[PDB]
Amino acid sequence: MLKAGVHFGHQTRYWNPKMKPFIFGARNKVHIINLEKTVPMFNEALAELNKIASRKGKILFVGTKRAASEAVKDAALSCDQFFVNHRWLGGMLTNWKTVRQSIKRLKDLETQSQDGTFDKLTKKEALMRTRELEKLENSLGGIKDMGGLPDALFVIDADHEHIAIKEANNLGIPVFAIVDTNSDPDGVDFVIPGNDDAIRAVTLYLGAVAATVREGRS
RNA sequence: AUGGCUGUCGUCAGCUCGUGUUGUGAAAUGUUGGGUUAAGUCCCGCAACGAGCGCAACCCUUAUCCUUUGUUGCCAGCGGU
Repeated sequence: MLKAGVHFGHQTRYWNPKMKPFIFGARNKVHIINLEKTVPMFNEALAELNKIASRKGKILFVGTKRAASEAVKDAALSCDQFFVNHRWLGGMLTNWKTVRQSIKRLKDLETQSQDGTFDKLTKKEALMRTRELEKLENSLGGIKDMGGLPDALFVIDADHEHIAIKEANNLGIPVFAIVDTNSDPDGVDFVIPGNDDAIRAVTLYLGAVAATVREGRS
């Protein structure tokens, strides 16, 4: 489960004192996460996360910053699971009700789009409707086939995606976050002290998570 | 005391609501911000996501062309008048 890796921590600026148990913290004004603390934390997250993944649950990867996209689309979509990669709408969990009818409009407009009446009656309004499918497709992308509110939540940055953590704490959903030294372990049930903005680190990181999700009872 | 009908701010671009969130609360957000527009018009962003009344369009008329019918309306080409 342990591989020598490349991130070793980051974020000189705006570091958070609640990350003080997780910091080794030496070099050149920047903070180094104690990865000897990360490895048991991340193995625990794989443990409980595989435990809910084997109970046939829905996981909802969250990847708004770049380049977490399309790495969260690649990792969630490598499993049979769900994702948010563009702007996470304020309240797609806590009013999922209204977001249910927006997802319903995305389904009705893609069914109307590639099969039904798309060339019908107008060119301009048809262009309008297609770019409504671009907007509703990139905002409600992964979540469009969920049909429930999910059994866990896996966010890739705790301070950048504080809204989703705040809602999953509001609803009693287990939050699995890779925090950095600027972030805050709010209500993150399974904190992982890592590096949020390195693409090597998040592809290794989501590689491991997507690896352990796609083992159910099989 | 009223209904119905009317003027007016003003054909001004505004007025709200559901769900969510924030605030002890009155309330706030949405509706603000960068552009743009005749227009909360439209895009982008964003703890908001959407929806309604309004704006726009559908209506009448006016401006061009085609088809049909050609009286009482018209007379290009024909005949005499």
